[PDB]
Amino acid sequence: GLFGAIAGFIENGWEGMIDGWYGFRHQNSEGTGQAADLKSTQAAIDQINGKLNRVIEKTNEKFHQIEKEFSEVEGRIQDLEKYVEDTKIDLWSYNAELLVALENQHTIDLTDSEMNKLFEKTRRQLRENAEDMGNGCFKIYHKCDNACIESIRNGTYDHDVYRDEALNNRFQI
Amino acid sequence: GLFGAIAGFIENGWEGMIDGWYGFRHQNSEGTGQAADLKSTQAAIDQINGKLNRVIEKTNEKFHQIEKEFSEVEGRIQDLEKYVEDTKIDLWSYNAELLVALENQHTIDLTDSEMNKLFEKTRRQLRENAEDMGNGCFKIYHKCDNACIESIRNGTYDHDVYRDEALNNRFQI
Amino acid sequence: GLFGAIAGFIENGWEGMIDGWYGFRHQNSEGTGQAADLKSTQAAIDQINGKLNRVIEKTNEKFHQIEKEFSEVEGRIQDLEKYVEDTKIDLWSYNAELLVALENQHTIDLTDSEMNKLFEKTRRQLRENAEDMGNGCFKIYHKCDNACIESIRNGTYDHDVYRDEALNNRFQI
Amino acid sequence: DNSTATLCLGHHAVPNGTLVKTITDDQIEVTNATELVQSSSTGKICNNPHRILDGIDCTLIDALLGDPHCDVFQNETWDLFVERSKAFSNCYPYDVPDYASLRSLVASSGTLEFITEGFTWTGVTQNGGSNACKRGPSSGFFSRLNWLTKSGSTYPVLNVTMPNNDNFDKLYIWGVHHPSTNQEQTSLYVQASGRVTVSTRRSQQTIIPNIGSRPWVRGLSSRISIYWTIVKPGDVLVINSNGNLIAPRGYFKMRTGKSSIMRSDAPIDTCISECITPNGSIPNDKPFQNVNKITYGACPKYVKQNTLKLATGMRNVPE
Amino acid sequence: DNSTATLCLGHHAVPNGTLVKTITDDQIEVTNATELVQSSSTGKICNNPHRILDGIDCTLIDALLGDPHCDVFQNETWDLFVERSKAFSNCYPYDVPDYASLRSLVASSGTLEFITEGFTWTGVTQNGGSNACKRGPSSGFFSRLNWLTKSGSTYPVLNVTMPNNDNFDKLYIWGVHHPSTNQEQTSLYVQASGRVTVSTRRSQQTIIPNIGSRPWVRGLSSRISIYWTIVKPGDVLVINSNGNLIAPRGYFKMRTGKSSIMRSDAPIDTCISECITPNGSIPNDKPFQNVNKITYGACPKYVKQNTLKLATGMRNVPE
Amino acid sequence: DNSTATLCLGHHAVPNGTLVKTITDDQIEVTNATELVQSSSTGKICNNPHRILDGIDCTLIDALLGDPHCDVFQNETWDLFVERSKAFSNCYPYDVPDYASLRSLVASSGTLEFITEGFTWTGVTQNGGSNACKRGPSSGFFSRLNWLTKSGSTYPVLNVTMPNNDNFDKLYIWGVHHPSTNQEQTSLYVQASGRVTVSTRRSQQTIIPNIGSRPWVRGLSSRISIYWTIVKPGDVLVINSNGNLIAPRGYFKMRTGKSSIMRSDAPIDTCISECITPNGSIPNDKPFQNVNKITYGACPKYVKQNTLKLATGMRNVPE
Ligand SMILES: *[C@@H]1O[C@H](CO[C@@H]2O[C@@H](C)[C@@H](O)[C@@H](O)[C@@H]2O)[C@@H](O[C@@H]2O[C@H](CO)[C@@H](O[C@@H]3O[C@H](CO[C@H]4O[C@H](CO)[C@@H](O)[C@H](O)[C@@H]4O[C@@H]4O[C@H](CO)[C@@H](O[C@@H]5O[C@H](CO)[C@H](O)[C@H](O)[C@H]5O)[C@H](O)[C@H]4NC(C)=O)[C@@H](O)[C@H](O[C@H]4O[C@H](CO)[C@@H](O)[C@H](O)[C@@H]4O[C@@H]4O[C@H](CO)[C@@H](O)[C@H](O)[C@H]4NC(C)=O)[C@@H]3O)[C@H](O)[C@H]2NC(C)=O)[C@H](O)[C@H]1NC(C)=O
Ligand SMILES: *[C@@H]1O[C@H](CO[C@@H]2O[C@@H](C)[C@@H](O)[C@@H](O)[C@@H]2O)[C@@H](O[C@@H]2O[C@H](CO)[C@@H](O[C@@H]3O[C@H](CO[C@H]4O[C@H](CO)[C@@H](O)[C@H](O)[C@@H]4O[C@@H]4O[C@H](CO)[C@@H](O[C@@H]5O[C@H](CO)[C@H](O)[C@H](O)[C@H]5O)[C@H](O)[C@H]4NC(C)=O)[C@@H](O)[C@H](O[C@H]4O[C@H](CO)[C@@H](O)[C@H](O)[C@@H]4O[C@@H]4O[C@H](CO)[C@@H](O)[C@H](O)[C@H]4NC(C)=O)[C@@H]3O)[C@H](O)[C@H]2NC(C)=O)[C@H](O)[C@H]1NC(C)=O
Ligand SMILES: *[C@@H]1O[C@H](CO[C@@H]2O[C@@H](C)[C@@H](O)[C@@H](O)[C@@H]2O)[C@@H](O[C@@H]2O[C@H](CO)[C@@H](O[C@@H]3O[C@H](CO[C@H]4O[C@H](CO)[C@@H](O)[C@H](O)[C@@H]4O[C@@H]4O[C@H](CO)[C@@H](O[C@@H]5O[C@H](CO)[C@H](O)[C@H](O)[C@H]5O)[C@H](O)[C@H]4NC(C)=O)[C@@H](O)[C@H](O[C@H]4O[C@H](CO)[C@@H](O)[C@H](O)[C@@H]4O[C@@H]4O[C@H](CO)[C@@H](O)[C@H](O)[C@H]4NC(C)=O)[C@@H]3O)[C@H](O)[C@H]2NC(C)=O)[C@H](O)[C@H]1NC(C)=O
Ligand SMILES: *[C@@H]1O[C@H](CO)[C@@H](O[C@@H]2O[C@H](CO)[C@@H](O[C@@H]3O[C@H](CO[C@H]4O[C@H](CO)[C@@H](O)[C@H](O)[C@@H]4O)[C@@H](O)[C@H](O)[C@@H]3O)[C@H](O)[C@H]2NC(C)=O)[C@H](O)[C@H]1NC(C)=O
Ligand SMILES: *[C@@H]1O[C@H](CO)[C@@H](O[C@@H]2O[C@H](CO)[C@@H](O[C@@H]3O[C@H](CO[C@H]4O[C@H](CO)[C@@H](O)[C@H](O)[C@@H]4O)[C@@H](O)[C@H](O)[C@@H]3O)[C@H](O)[C@H]2NC(C)=O)[C@H](O)[C@H]1NC(C)=O
Ligand SMILES: *[C@@H]1O[C@H](CO)[C@@H](O[C@@H]2O[C@H](CO)[C@@H](O)[C@H](O)[C@H]2NC(C)=O)[C@H](O)[C@H]1NC(C)=O
Ligand SMILES: *[C@@H]1O[C@H](CO)[C@@H](O[C@@H]2O[C@H](CO)[C@@H](O)[C@H](O)[C@H]2NC(C)=O)[C@H](O)[C@H]1NC(C)=O
Ligand SMILES: *[C@@H]1O[C@H](CO)[C@@H](O[C@@H]2O[C@H](CO)[C@@H](O)[C@H](O)[C@H]2NC(C)=O)[C@H](O)[C@H]1NC(C)=O
Ligand SMILES: *[C@@H]1O[C@H](CO)[C@@H](O)[C@H](O)[C@H]1NC(C)=O
Ligand SMILES: *[C@@H]1O[C@H](CO)[C@@H](O)[C@H](O)[C@H]1NC(C)=O
Ligand SMILES: *[C@@H]1O[C@H](CO)[C@@H](O)[C@H](O)[C@H]1NC(C)=O
Ligand SMILES: *[C@@H]1O[C@H](CO)[C@@H](O)[C@H](O)[C@H]1NC(C)=O
Repeated sequence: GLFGAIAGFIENGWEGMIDGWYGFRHQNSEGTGQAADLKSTQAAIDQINGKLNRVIEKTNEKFHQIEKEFSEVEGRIQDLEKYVEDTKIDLWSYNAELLVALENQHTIDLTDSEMNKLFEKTRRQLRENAEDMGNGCFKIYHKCDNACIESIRNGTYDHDVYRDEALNNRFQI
Repeated sequence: GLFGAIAGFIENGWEGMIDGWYGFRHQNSEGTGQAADLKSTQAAIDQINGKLNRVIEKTNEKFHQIEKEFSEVEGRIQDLEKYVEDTKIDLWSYNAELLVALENQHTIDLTDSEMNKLFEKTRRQLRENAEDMGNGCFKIYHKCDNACIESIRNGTYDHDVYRDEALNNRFQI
Repeated sequence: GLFGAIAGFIENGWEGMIDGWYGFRHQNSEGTGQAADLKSTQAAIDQINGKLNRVIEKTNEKFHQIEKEFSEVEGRIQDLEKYVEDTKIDLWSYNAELLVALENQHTIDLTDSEMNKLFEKTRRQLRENAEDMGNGCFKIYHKCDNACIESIRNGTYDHDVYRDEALNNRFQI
Repeated sequence: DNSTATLCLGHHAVPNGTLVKTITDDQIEVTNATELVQSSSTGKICNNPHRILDGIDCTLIDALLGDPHCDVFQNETWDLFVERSKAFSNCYPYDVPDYASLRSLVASSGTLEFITEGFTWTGVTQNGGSNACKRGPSSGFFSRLNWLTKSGSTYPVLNVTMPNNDNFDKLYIWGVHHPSTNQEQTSLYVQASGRVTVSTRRSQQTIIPNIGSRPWVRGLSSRISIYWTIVKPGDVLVINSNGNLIAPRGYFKMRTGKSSIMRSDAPIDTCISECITPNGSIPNDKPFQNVNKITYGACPKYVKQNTLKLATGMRNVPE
Repeated sequence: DNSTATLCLGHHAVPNGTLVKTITDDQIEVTNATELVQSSSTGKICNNPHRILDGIDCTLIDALLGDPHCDVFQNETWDLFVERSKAFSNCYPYDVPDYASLRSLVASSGTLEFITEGFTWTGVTQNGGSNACKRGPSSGFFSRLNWLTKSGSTYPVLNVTMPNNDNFDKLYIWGVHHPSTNQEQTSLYVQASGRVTVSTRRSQQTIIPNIGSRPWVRGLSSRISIYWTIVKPGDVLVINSNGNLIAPRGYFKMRTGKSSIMRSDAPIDTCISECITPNGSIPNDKPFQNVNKITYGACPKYVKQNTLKLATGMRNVPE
Repeated sequence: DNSTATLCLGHHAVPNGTLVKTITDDQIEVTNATELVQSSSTGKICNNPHRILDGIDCTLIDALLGDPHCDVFQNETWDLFVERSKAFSNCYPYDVPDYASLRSLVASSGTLEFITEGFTWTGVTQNGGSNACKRGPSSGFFSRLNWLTKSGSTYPVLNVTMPNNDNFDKLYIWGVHHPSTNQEQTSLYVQASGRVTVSTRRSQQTIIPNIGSRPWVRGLSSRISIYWTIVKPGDVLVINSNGNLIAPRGYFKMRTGKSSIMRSDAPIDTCISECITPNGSIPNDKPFQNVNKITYGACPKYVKQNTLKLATGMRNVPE
């Protein structure tokens, strides 16, 4: 994936996470959490839904066409009927093959992106109070209980409250 | 957009900004500014133009073709003429439909990227003298008049000059 | 490229770098180094290989087709034979044009991405011991000989060892 | 009070997972996919929403002409006419120059309404029957055709007209007799060399009959060749003949519609399925199909591939 | 003395904006777009850059043969022949087996240059006219055709040759007469059963005439069938006939052009439009068009959709 | 003791580089690419892996019928039949109504196996020859054809059957003679007006001969028209004639195969190339090809472009 999150700096997925597509495993003083993020999961779902609907969109409708099977041998006109039918099937076959190839490549990059968006959104939300470990986890340099973790999750984290404490914890010799 | 800038961490656009595609709204001690960035705008316009030309590039040119309308009922040969015409129109209709879909999706991610490029370019230019608020704005932790803001805009911002002042302003208890 | 690395914040490539696609030019106290990164180069080679193979993948095979050249003038049936052949060739010609257009756009973005992946991976590795200059170079704010540079290169860099010295070097008035 | 905290971000993986084709990857595993190629069928044709006519043991041509065992199909109408493989002809032996075209053009018309017109056949005997085409107790002929023999011993030069004074097109189906022996030729038609001309104002066609033995088809060496002439509104149909003419009783109406014909042995069922294939009705929820290139209705595009997975989830990276 | 500063980055939005189709989105608003489908026409055909020939009230076929009112078209040349629906025929009643092919192959030739060759018709009367085909004061015939009747009361077996000793192809247009009555048949041709053979060294074709009534077309029940034979450089044309022969006066030249024909009633104007359609000329600035599948010149591809917006700006996110 | 360090990240550039088309760029330089359009040929046709048959100076039709110089091709078999332009005919002058179709269906058969069937011709002379068709010392005829003249001075009405009691399809190739003069017509066939009917139980065709001059081809004005009839397993072949019949000696076998025919003058070589083109064999390592639209075997798609570079490296940005 073009963003190197899924199968990138995040080494693996979480077979435990049933509640959604993207989320948070945490570790603090008061224990352990694990919740799925709705806003990023939804985004990834609507877009894939949206693109599934585009592909499933009712393609056209024919009725009386040419005959496509023959019991007898006729030569020229029949030759032309078969060649028309064959090149038609070939071009559709290439369209179908190329469609999924493109779509799938994109679906992959779409989801990789959505994972990166959730990361950079959280990174900015934390400001100076945390550091990127490299593996998709931060180290929050302050006291951050389940109620604190929650505030990050629901988007309502105030970095000023913790700044003095975290900033100070981050620079010690 | 794959980069989450436009319609992402930048909540909305600026109907005011007539002078260009990407730019800077600011707020300092000496008042208010607002200018558009040329390099990023140009980049986005050239590529969109570059791709417009590709699409408008004169396709093929026929002359004597088959007949496509018939006053009489003729059966088999006419069935073949019509079917050939219909499958051709369908395969072109798909190509046209899939073209804009691919092109449009790209055009969006392209502009999203160009936005993101400008952001990261500015982020690197500021080094330690600023912080990302999350909404596509920085807090420049030093004194930065219209002449200072300008230097960022035109790419000639010297972070050393301000580092000691900003660095010191950033870590106070 | 969508990521703004190659032909972006890295102003030029390195005609010297024969050993690989991506890599490191360094400058420390003990001298000068230059190596190519295997993992990112491989990722970028396997993908381009992976897609070359998809494209070269045996397309179909015909045998007895229609005739495509005529010494006599015949009218209707021949008109239909030629038009079938001509429109077939055109749809293939468009597929071939649009294929490389998409493929090439992607190959470019893919390699731009792989460059960006290597960059952010290094950024994360260094943690607090370095700063982004803007041109794809870090200033490592501590002492970092050839053995130290190597540790970054092979992924086994310990930021704790150097943090105190670097962190301290980074903030002096 | 002195400690930190860890916050990890991540995505989900699955135990199973699905291989999928990408642009750079032949096969690669994702969280989930859906099949884009429809590759199975119910095995039978739904009676909806199309108007289906099961030809049972009649071909559209036999039904058209009026083969006695096809008498049920008089004036019938269809969206799809289904021809079964067990179909047999049991009338006078026949053949159609461009059989294919007649079968096609009538298929598309999607109607067998026959309007009987008062043609006058001066000085020739009508309603010629035959043991090779039984009608109940006695013998007969095609219902939409009039077999003309001679009067006393005189078969005059037939000169008849029928102008199209309506606003629709007319379809006339008429024939030419080819006797086995010169002995037979004269007994029915007098002149040992017959001739049939049928014409409009725009075009014509003259058929000269050809005496000689064909192989035994229903105890007969003789044949009837079937021909068709369409008459536009305001045009006229002229029929000439000094012998061997199989007269039309009138015309068939023509419709420009969405109707057609299909060879299939699939049963017919009570259900609704927009897309029909000779293998049975198929669902059209997918863009592509691998069942049969021959289709009727709003169908998926026929494609060579039997499977084609569209990723509906992220890349799957397991523990 | 101490304070900070704020620098925001952003993009522009618009008050209006355009809905657009994407890969994940049926409709989604962007800053601006352009139409990729050309869906309107001027209504008239520009006289440039193509050489247009207005048939007015003449079909190409009538102009070819030399219907008196189509005499203006002698030796004419075109890139596009425009056929109007107000076109009539006002010569001897006729039909063409494969009219379509003739009309086509002549269209592609893009020329009506006729070369008069000294054919010799021994023992037969030439230049037969008719009131159904008036020429100025008296009555006439097709200009590119010779009507052969008999001499005194004898119509010999016509046996003539005309070798193609040139380096280009020759196009020969000839006919066969079908009389109404056996009375008419012998009065012109003696032998009650005529015959026409026309042949090269590579192929041949023999047409036997067919007597009988057709419907009144310009007061006549008789018809003329029209046929064509192309003669390669080096080959020879042979013409046999014991009667009913409508002789050629020479040949038409052939060109392998980019020329063609089009049915349309659009007026013709003074302007330059490369792409032509029966609805009139259309500009070719767009890749796709929805006006008409029938086109001439360097044209956009015909497509089923009436509109297809291509995004020329970012996603639009308003305040 | 104060020290820092610098770590730069970069990518490679090349001195040369390659221009490439993109979605947003007409031309743009990358680090490397490969050709996707195969545009040159070896000039010769590899004898593998297909079974190639070089017609030399024989056409498939001449070889079929049995033109004496084409006697080498008896019972022959091909995947590809290569027709050379130096090919001539040196038997009785002939033409084939729908030559193109015959040439094709036999091409696809891929075999010239001929089964001699003991036909019985009562009261007529067989094995008619001609000087326009020399067989070694004396004269002769096509090998797969029997030329029937009269006995003493009588030519009875020929009535023969040949029922297909096998499980494969039969291909019968038979003819009809067109004499120059009525003087010739009677000298061979008695009845001045011959007639040939060939029929199965499904369909039929009668050919009436046409007397008259054609141009001198091998010193002759007469012609033979060639026709074909396929007979399904179970069906019967009937042949009637009161003159002018060119009898079949038996039938050809039929195979539904991958076999075909191609016009080309390329020499044939010892090598293996799956894909064949009239220009010679071409490799198929590329998905597209610009050599020729006419191909045989597993070939790349013919495409209008001579070149189509696919980037195999990053964007090139040099010092
Ligand atoms: C299939 O469809 C066709 C066509 O129908 C059309 O399409 C369908 C889908 C519907 O939409 C329908 O509405 C459309 O019309 C149907 O074909 C009809 O078939 C019936 C019988 O099955 C025919 O009726 C018999 O006609 C005999 C004589 O026919 C005409 O010719 C004589 C000259 O010989 C004239 O003098 C007559 O007047 C008849 O003239 C016809 O009259 C029609 C009605 O006015 C006209 O049709 C109308 O045309 C207009 C256009 O303006 C519209 O289109 C109308 O909708 C349309 O109906 C027609 O043009 C005209 N034809 C001609 C050539 O002039 C009758 O003799 C015979 O009567 C006997 O039987 C009766 C019992 O049923 C009985 O009441 C009578 O007394 C008489 O009895 C006989 O008496 C003698 C005494 O000596 C005895 O010896 C006999 O034994 C005895 N016989 C019997 C049987 O007892 C019939 O009425 C009808 O003509 C025919 N119409 C057409 C147009 O073809 C067909 O029904 C459908 N098939 C099926 C299976 O459903
Ligand atoms: C349309 O084009 C066609 C074809 O032309 C070609 O295409 C065009 C587009 C141009 O590119 C052009 O350059 C091409 O050539 C044109 O068709 C021509 O039409 C004119 C008249 O309109 C014809 O001229 C008349 O010929 C009569 C005799 O016909 C021939 O046959 C007799 C035997 O019976 C011979 O004795 C004659 O010599 C004629 O022979 C022909 O001569 C041609 C000229 O050399 C030859 O053509 C040339 O051929 C070579 C081949 O190598 C090249 O191809 C050249 O390019 C080509 O020009 C031709 O091969 C040859 N044919 C044969 C079979 O041998 C004449 O009798 C008659 O003359 C009368 O009228 C004159 C006044 O106009 C007058 O001056 C004469 O004195 C004479 O007067 C008559 O005299 C009698 C005496 O008894 C009096 O009683 C009468 O009252 C009196 N009559 C009149 C009316 O006053 C004509 O000259 C010409 O033959 C014909 N050519 C071809 C090739 O078909 C046509 O012009 C174009 N149409 C339009 C609307 O523009
Ligand atoms: C091309 O292939 C064709 C077809 O072959 C098939 O396809 C190929 C690919 C192979 O797979 C092959 O196996 C397949 O079979 C070949 O065609 C064959 O050609 C040979 C000779 O080249 C023919 O043999 C001559 O037959 C003469 C008599 O003809 C028949 O009719 C009379 C009545 O008029 C009967 O009485 C005869 O018995 C003959 O009847 C035929 O007999 C065949 C053998 O059984 C039957 O064929 C078989 O059919 C079965 C089906 O059940 C299978 O399909 C088999 O595979 C198939 O072989 C055939 O059905 C049957 N037909 C009928 C109608 O009954 C003979 O007289 C003549 O013999 C003379 O020459 C001999 C020298 O070689 C000599 O030994 C004899 O004694 C005799 O000598 C003559 O004597 C007189 C006496 O007075 C002298 O005056 C003469 O001078 C003297 N002559 C000579 C020359 O010295 C031949 O044997 C054969 O009929 C024919 N078969 C078929 C099926 O068409 C062909 O060979 C291949 N071409 C090439 C170039 O390779
Ligand atoms: C829907 O219906 C379509 C039309 O029927 C299906 O396509 C058809 O599939 C059949 C396969 O059964 C093809 O029929 C032929 O099969 C014979 C093989 O049978 C004989 O040969 C073997 C040799 O191993 C022998 O052992 C046996 O005893 C048999 O005698 C082949 O010889 C033929 O070449 C041919 O393949 C049809 O050709 C095929 N039609 C088309 C147009 O492809 C379709 O697959 C059905 N799909 C579904 C989902 O139901
Ligand atoms: C450019 O020219 C093309 C060729 O003319 C155009 O395509 C054609 O468009 C016409 C539209 O009229 C179609 O013609 C027919 O329309 C009648 C409708 O009239 C009758 O029905 C109504 C019912 O409301 C009734 O009230 C009236 O009294 C009439 O009886 C239909 O009955 C016909 O089925 C038919 O649709 C042509 O079909 C169509 N051509 C083709 C090949 O489909 C094209 O649209 C023009 N484009 C532009 C931009 O000018
Ligand atoms: C011409 O030949 C055919 C076939 O040899 C003869 O028709 C056969 O006649 C017998 C009894 O009359 C039937 O049992 C056969 O079934 C017929 N065979 C076929 C193929 O039709 C016929 O007698 C001959 N005709 C003439 C006029 O001589
Ligand atoms: C055969 O029938 C046709 C058609 O009825 C006759 O032609 C009509 O003749 C009269 C004048 O005698 C014209 O007014 C009509 O318009 C003609 N009808 C048509 C349809 O053209 C013709 O007279 C008959 N011919 C013979 C030889 O008997
Ligand atoms: C009909 O005309 C043709 C052509 O003029 C005559 O055939 C020519 O005959 C001579 C020898 O007699 C040959 O040298 C020529 O080559 C022939 N010409 C062609 C084109 O073949 C033929 O003799 C005439 N036929 C009749 C029956 O009168
Ligand atoms: C977000 O989480 C915090 C901490 O758990 C809590 O105060 C509140 O429920 C949430 N905020 C809002 C606005 O719902
Ligand atoms: C950039 O802006 C600064 C501040 O106004 C000014 O000194 C200078 O004109 C600009 N730099 C360049 C290189 O023009
Ligand atoms: C990484 O580089 C360091 C310094 O050169 C070296 O000690 C070590 O062997 C390398 N690590 C691994 C895992 O190979
Ligand atoms: C192009 O192919 C490879 C892959 O990019 C590259 O190393 C080389 O320079 C080019 N040419 C070759 C292998 O001939």
